[PDB]
Amino acid sequence: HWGYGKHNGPEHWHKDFPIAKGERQSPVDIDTHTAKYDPSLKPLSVSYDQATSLRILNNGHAFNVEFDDSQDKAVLKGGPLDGTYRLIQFHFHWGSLDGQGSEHTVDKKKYAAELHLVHWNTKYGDFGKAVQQPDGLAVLGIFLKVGSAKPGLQKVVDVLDSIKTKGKSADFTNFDPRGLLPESLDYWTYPGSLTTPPLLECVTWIVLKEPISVSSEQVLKFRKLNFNGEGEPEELMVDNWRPAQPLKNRQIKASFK
Ligand SMILES: Cc1cccc([N+](=O)[O-])c1
Ligand SMILES: [Zn+2]
Repeated sequence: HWGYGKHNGPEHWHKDFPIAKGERQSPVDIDTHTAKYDPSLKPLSVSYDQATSLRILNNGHAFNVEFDDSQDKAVLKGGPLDGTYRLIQFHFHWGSLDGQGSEHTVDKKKYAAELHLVHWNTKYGDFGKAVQQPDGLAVLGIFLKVGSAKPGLQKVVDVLDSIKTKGKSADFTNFDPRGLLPESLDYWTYPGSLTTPPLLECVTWIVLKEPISVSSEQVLKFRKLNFNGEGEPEELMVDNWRPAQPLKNRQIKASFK
């Protein structure tokens, strides 16, 4: 099945998921010189004070930190969005080396990693219904650069030994995702897709301009994870990023001058 090797990576996905060659695929390169400032965009409203993390899972593609999304406890609103979007999970994409790992790029620059906070539109009732709608999801994307440690990331890093291989989970309560945000909420936005199969064109992307800093040590721990299951040949979970896709007939809008 699909993955990030030579034989099963991004360049193969279209055979099982033809929407891979669609009109609104993600990620994309963000050309900062052609993204136009849109004064009509609102500030983003990130309301995570009541968030309830539950569990962390290695799904064989990344690790997901999952939240209780049975009520409006951690929500994203404002920005480019109409309505209310509930946080379901976050996860990262990262590289084998610090010079690659992000999915979005900025003037062709690749960051060491990218965080995706995934939210679904409450008007559709559940996640599975939301991903069938063009405005079903809002994903907040945050770039990671290597420098100073991110203190708020360390709780995640330190549990990763317990979910080394595909299908392992661990309890992961009381984690505050506010500790993963940069200072500024300035953003770019465009309409796109999930970046993994099934590649559904259901996402309003909100990509923050300001990266967070993580330490080399932190990212090194991500790279100790495995794609494989327990007692299978070890294949390090690295380079779990889809490259930039054609922008096609889209505009990327900036919230800031
Ligand atoms: C399959 C799946 C599920 C949730 C989120 C994403 N995504 O952001 O690519 C993909
Ligand atoms: Zn992602």
